[PDB]
Amino acid sequence: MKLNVAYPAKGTQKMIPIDFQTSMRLYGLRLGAQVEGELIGEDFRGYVFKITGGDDVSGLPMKDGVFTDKRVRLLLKKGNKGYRCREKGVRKRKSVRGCIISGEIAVVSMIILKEGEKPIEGLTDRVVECSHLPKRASKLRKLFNIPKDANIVEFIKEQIRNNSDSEKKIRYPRIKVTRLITPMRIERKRKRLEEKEARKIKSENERKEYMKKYYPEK
Amino acid sequence: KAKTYPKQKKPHLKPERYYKNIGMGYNVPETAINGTYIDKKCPFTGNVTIRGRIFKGEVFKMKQEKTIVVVKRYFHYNKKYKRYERRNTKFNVHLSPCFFGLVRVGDTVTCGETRALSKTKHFAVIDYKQKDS
Amino acid sequence: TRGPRRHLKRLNAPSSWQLDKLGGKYAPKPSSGPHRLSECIPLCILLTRKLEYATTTKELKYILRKKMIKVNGVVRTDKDFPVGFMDVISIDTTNENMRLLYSNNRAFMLHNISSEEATYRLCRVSKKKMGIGGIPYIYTQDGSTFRYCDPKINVNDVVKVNIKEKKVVGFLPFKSGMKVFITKGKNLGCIGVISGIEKHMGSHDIAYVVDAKGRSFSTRTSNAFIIGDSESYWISLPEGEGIKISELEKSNIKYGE
Amino acid sequence: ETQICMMRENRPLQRREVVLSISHPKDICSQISSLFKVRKELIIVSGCSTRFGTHQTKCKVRIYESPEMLREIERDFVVKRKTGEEVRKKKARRVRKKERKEKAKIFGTLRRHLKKAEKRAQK
RNA sequence: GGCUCAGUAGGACGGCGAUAAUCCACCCGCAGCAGAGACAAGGAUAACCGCGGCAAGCUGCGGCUAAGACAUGGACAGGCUGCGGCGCGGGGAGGCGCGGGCAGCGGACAGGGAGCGGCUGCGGCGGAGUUGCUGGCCCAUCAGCUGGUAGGUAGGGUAAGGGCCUACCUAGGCGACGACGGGUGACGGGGGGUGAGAGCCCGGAACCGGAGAGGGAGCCUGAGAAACAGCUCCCACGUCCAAGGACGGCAGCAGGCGCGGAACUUGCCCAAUCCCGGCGGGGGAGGCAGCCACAAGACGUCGCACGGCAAAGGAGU
Ligand SMILES: [Mg+2]
Ligand SMILES: [Mg+2]
Ligand SMILES: [Mg+2]
Ligand SMILES: [Mg+2]
Ligand SMILES: [Mg+2]
Repeated sequence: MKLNVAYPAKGTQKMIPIDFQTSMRLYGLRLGAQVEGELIGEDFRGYVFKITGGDDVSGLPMKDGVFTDKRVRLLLKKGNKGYRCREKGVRKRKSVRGCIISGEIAVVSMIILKEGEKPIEGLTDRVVECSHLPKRASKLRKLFNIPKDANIVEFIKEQIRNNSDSEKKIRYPRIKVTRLITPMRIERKRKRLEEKEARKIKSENERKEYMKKYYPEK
Repeated sequence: KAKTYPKQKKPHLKPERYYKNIGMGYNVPETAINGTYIDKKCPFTGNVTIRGRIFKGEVFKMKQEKTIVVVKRYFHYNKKYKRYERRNTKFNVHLSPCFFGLVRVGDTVTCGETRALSKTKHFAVIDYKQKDS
Repeated sequence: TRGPRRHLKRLNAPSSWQLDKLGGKYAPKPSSGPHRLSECIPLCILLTRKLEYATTTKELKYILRKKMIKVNGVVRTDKDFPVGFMDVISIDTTNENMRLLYSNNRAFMLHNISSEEATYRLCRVSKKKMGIGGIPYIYTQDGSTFRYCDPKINVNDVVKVNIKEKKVVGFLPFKSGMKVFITKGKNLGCIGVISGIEKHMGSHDIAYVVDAKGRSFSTRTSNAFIIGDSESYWISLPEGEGIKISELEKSNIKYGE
Repeated sequence: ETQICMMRENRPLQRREVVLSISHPKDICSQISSLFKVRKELIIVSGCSTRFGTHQTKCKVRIYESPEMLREIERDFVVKRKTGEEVRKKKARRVRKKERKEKAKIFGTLRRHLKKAEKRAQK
């Protein structure tokens, strides 16, 4: 049984092929349980894991919150763990596994919560980057401490050339910005506002003209 | 007696009793205007409207208090033989209490298409003519 | 079957469209716009069968892409847009303004009108209903709606509405002695003066009409479209002028009386 | 001997639709160009229609005003008749069906799907 | 759309109506869309970056990240319900529309530098559900049938009237003017055949309506399905497996087998006819060709160029 272990704060992840006698120490545990690395091996002393998911030698997922170790057939909607719903409102009956670990499980997914004493070269030494910087302007201005006046996509390309080390070729990352006050936004609101009052006086004009033409005394 | 307190519609526009004119060039009976009955299925003092076919038939059965069986006898022409056939259909017709005692077995009764009042009741007695008259 | 019918067979198409039997299996199903399907024709029939601007749908797509078609003063870049009776098709290329109208052969015909007659159209009212806040807005048979009209405008009246202005500029009532156009029926596409109105409480008011020639016929008032009062016609009349000459009159012109 | 039956002007489609009856008792578009001030490329004849006995072929030919409106408005096969553009390949109908039907079952990008496929094929 | 006609003898269909007993997407015409810090909107997730499980079908873990997705903000109106209640309009007929009331709820724009797009309501259009009257096969060696059956009251339920359902109560309801039951190698109709006609017979088959997707039942999503080239399960057949599991519904198009007397090519293409999509796309709908003396009609006793064709072939020189 392998051990798919990831580090969230480091973004690194590798498989740890533990031996058979380690696997029997992990039986009866469930998802969300936190195991100390002393249970796994001496090479993981001081670590704290958290079991997130698992898989099967038949390929099934290990569904969270079933509380069996056996293969169970469950009827899943969209967004339910263990079913990738393709068409709208289509429910299927998928086979999953309950959260309890047993001998049937091929791989156990877990994350590092607390870093142990000795480093793991794939997992502790490396740092793997966050794959995407935000699109929202409020999320970008807090991340780079951007001036409120300044152009956002300009201000980052300022910063890349500043902290570049004589690089003749610099490719930039994917920078698109959403949810920002722009002159197209302000022009649309003021136009919609002035038309709302223009409709009100025009409708009130046609009520007066109707009350003048066809009800002239009142 | 009654399961609910007997209540009529609020008369819009004897001004203490609700009664409407059903239209189609008909009249409200004075037993409906000056009456105390609270039949909700009545065409005049109740919650039904008359729309669709208005036919005239003869009362076949006056049993089973509020409904009556009205037979409409008609002729159907067989084109091969070039003769007619005497046919009929019986209708379960709602008889309002404004016609109680007025309508008896044999009278020619004009019935108007209401809602589906019961399972088999789609007509209500809107007027009548006595057999002796 | 059951649901919104997306297709339309060629034989099931209205015969006023004058589509042939052997043209294909399907006919263009109109979009569900302003006129009813029994009283409308699509744009795509007029631009290939009547005006023959496009012989192909590829040509027809180009004409509606470049937005040269404009009906009732709106561009209407839809292939299956239902144009109906009294609607004005105005194309700025060719400067051709036409009003859709019926013929004596019980078919739709595009009648060439002036540039000044294209500025308005006639609409028969459907109902008259007070809106929220007391706005008395009436509704026409072609799905248009106008507010703050004359209070004398009641049902079955035709109103002269401006095209370039959304208001109603002219009112024509439904009395006896009015020039009427027969929209649906056996006498479809006949122009006559209303002789009598029979009311028939409950259903189906009947209008009695004699034409200009003197031939008398009876129709439902729902099939009666007023086009003028006693002195004047509010629209131009098409070719043939709604006379509906008899079959013996067609016989007598070929061989003498 | 050529004679024009009817001459009609399609102003929205920037062309002239004319019907000609050509007769040969006992190549076509050349002398038609030697009637009006038009190039040979501006000449598109829809179809040649002939009665059985007489040598009187009827041609319905179009008179465009620009080569660009011609290749835009007219159908793609008739410009293959004049010049043989073949601007869109559109490989074959049976190839395009299988090419699209394979793409339909692929969730995600093709590169994630082909990588996971050969990674399992490598094992 | 296409296919098919098993079921269906009235849940159909046709004709004439009704919906004042009802719901609604596209589209069209109108009115409108909360100042809230507002030069403004919050947390996510897929894609993706990695790491995987698994024979296959399929699926997990981690990391980030969008909106016309999902929220927040903010109520002038429409709306709902109860009570009150005069009128003005429409309609054959009214608290149907609208104005005027008191309450309890509730409720429409924080979008974009290729055209705009959202949402609420009224009116259409396009649909749809119910429904009334009526007509249409055979058998009397089928003569009595009926218990939610017929009605009442009341509630429930529904988009909606209703024994539709329930509670209580009446004893009704239909029948030789043929009920009820049975049969049908019965989808109905527009129609077709045949006869001078009256008739008789047929309607699988172009169009319209219905019904079905191996037999069923249940449902999700959606405006609309009790959908089936959606799901869930059962049954009957069939397939793959590494034996843990995974699948199949040609009464779509060709094609195969079987059945029988009895019925064509696993051809080409969106060119025409049209449909879906907000356009470039897709369409075995559909067309073209091939097969067949199956039918209608016309006419006798071999190869270029031309011509047309999406392309080819045929017609025509
Ligand atoms: Mg994930
Ligand atoms: Mg995650
Ligand atoms: Mg059968
Ligand atoms: Mg049939
Ligand atoms: Mg059919």
